[PDB]
Amino acid sequence: DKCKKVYENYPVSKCQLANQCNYDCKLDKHARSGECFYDEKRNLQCICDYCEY
Repeated sequence: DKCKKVYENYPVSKCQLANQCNYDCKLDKHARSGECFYDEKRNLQCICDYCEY
């Protein structure tokens, strides 16, 4: 939680690529590893991680 931050304002099919997630997040949310997960909406939620993951 403290090291995790969900950005529902940035779920993109492009995120389907664990590569785009961290790269794009770094550019947008400055996330360290930008990790995306699948929610109930079957959408890719961009969860910025800080060190812990």
